[PDB]
Amino acid sequence: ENAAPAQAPVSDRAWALFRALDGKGLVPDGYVEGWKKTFEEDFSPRRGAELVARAWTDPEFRQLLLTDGTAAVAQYGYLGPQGEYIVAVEDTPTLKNVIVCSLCACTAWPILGLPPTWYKSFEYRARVVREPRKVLSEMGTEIASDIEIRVYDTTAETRYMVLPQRPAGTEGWSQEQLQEIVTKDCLIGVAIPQVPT
Amino acid sequence: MDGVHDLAGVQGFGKVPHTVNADIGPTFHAEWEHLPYSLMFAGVAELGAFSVDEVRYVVERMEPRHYMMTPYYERYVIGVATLMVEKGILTQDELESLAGGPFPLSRPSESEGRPAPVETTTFEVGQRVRVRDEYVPGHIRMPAYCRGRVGTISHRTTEKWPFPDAIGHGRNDAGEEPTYHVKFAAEELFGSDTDGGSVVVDLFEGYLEPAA
Ligand SMILES: [Fe+3]
Repeated sequence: ENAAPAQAPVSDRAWALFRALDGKGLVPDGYVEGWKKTFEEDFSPRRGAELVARAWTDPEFRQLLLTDGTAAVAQYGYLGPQGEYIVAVEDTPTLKNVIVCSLCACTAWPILGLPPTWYKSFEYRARVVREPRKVLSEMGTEIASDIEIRVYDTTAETRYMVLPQRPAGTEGWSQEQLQEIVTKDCLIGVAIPQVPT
Repeated sequence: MDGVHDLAGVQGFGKVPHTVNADIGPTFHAEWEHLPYSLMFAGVAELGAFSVDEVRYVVERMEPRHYMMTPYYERYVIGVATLMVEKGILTQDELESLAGGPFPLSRPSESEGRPAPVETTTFEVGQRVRVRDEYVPGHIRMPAYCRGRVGTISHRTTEKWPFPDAIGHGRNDAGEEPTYHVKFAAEELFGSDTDGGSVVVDLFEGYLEPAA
């Protein structure tokens, strides 16, 4: 009949799992609370934005970020769980990069933040590998015909960030000013940094 | 495993539920949502009960209709719970007692996995490679769209990791391999039915062979 299995409320199941483990001494004091804090406060696309703004204003760092992403990220102390081997991929006037995990949700957590619901969606996982131009267009990003789109499928341990092109009209901006226009979606590759009118 | 989780290239889905830079809300949209990852880390790092690869595989082992109607964080809760039961740490009875109702788990594995391949090749940037035309019923980190396809090496990793097809089953023979960023032309993967340029897949050495 293709029907769903009967299930207790998900909150009840999730807390049951916690209580079953915690009741056996298997979860250290403050353990899940500590991870929650890390997930909410430390893992952040602000970190990736900082890296981009530095790369944009420092040719030496840009070169390091593109050749040894891990080393570059380590300078800021931003290595972490699901972000131990980093590769940054460079957008150019003829190339737009986009990241996905078609098999699940793999994402460079420490520098992009945990993946959002849309990135984990079956829609994004199925479609972006095959029709990235249409997907980006629907999301609000038009990529011209003479730009190649390259989709990176995060299938192993490499964790990716996009280094977008620096937009015109940002000449001489400070790192703080540049950081502001580099969003989570810019780092994933579905958005291009926007300069206010 | 040729499961429903191998979604790349599937046709018929609608719009991605996002427009660029739209508000995505808080990291967690419910008070339980930090639990799957934090309990996975307890299992991996504190208990040493399973690997992250085992978590990916147990989620792949969800009954297909169940997988398709379950949100991501819930799949993870189900996966971690299943692993805790399979490894003998918890019982399903105590989970359902604490939950106050049904707590169906992923299906048992139908494969014992496979070891890291004995015979592999160290590839160089610029080399042409073909993805081995192999079918693996257990865990594998090769999406089906690239099976048997030819591409070029863009990167060989400077680190090595256990072979997923082994460690995803908790085997002792996962060894270690580097992975390769293999660039495929869109037309190699989807013929005329793609609007893309290239796709780069991060493939373990043991999934590859020289082209020709
Ligand atoms: Fe993933």
